[PDB]
Amino acid sequence: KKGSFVEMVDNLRGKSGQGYYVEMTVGSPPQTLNILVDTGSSNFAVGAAPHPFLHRYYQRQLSSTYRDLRKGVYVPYTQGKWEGELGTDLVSIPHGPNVTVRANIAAITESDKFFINGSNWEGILGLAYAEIARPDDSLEPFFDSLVKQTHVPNLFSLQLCGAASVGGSMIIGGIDHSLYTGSLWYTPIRREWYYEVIIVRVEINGQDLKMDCKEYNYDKSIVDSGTTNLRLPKKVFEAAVKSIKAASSTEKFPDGFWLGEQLVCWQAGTTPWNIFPVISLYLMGEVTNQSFRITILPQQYLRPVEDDCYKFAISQSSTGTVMGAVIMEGFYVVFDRARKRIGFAVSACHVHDEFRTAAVEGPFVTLDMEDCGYN
Ligand SMILES: CO[C@H](C)C(=O)N[C@@H](Cc1cccc(-c2nccs2)c1)[C@H](O)CN[C@H]1CC2(CCC2)Oc2ncc(CC(C)(C)C)cc21
Repeated sequence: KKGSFVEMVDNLRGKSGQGYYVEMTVGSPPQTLNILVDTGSSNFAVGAAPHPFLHRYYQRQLSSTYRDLRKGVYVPYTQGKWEGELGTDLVSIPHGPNVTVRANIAAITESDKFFINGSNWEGILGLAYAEIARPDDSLEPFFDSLVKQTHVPNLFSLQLCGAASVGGSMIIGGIDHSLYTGSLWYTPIRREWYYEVIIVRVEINGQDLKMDCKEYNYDKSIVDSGTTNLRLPKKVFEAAVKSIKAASSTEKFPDGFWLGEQLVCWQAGTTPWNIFPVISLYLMGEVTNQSFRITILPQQYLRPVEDDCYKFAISQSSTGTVMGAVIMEGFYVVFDRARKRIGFAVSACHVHDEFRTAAVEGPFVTLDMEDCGYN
């Protein structure tokens, strides 16, 4: 094992809609577990007690390197939650860098709507910053430990691929140039808590929504591999849905389809992709008055579920914009913590369309970009 980037290519798996996971080991001797990759939280936590949905769990008693921190912890996500006991142990990523680190681990003893029946993961790796860690920001997140204890550079990249089985790559400590095409375009990380960014403009089929750009970032915009959907603030959501409805009005949809509560189905291979618009999100750039855009295909926001059946993967939010897994899919996303920026490029595993392509394009000029941030 060398820790070379090729060794990390294709190291992610998942079941559709159930999250992307990476293989990790905890303890001595090493206990193998599959771990959800979550850029939207900052705690490393594993099942540590039997649960109807867990096929295996962390057995602290069998680890000679386990150290109790004698402190309890709970984490409330949007719907799911867990509580457990804090400890430290030795952690490796088999298809990752050739290193072992001692990291904080929350041993989950009780949970509510957290684990998923048949997901094949037993834990969560929160890759965001200490500021949002529980119980508080003194609990050092895994990636901070990794960088502090080793020579692994302070960055990682994610290539989330489509299809049902899903796959992808987490390149730890760098950028693998075989995984994307064209140029990487970078947006600043506004604040190190969530991976917070600033959207400066939104277009749907080349037509500007013409909203006050503050609305796009009310009350924040984040990049979150642990959230499935594109989530949009109420006002933006309504404008977007009105526009997508009108673009696709030649077709008949249930009312609860647009709410994400119903499926729409078409005769296998007759999905009318052309009637659903592309969405362009413009992100603040690296230089003065400069931005770039990422363009989202309808194949990203109509999520296939088991004729071809789809859920609407844009949902209303009262907690800000979330660029979830459906947005990240078909892009190569670089979380360059070292230079406080997030990079985007067209992925090698790009989502196909007959006549359109997901794109990352620039430079664009955009005045008063700082006004777009919510305060
Ligand atoms: C299900 O997705 C919902 C939106 C979700 O809560 N996902 C989790 C991670 C997680 C946890 C459990 C299961 C999953 C998945 N299920 C299916 C696929 S992934 C994912 C993800 O961490 C959410 N990130 C933000 C997403 C937001 C919305 C804006 C911030 O809400 C959150 N609220 C609380 C937390 C936990 C904190 C950091 C406060 C301790 C985080 C977040």
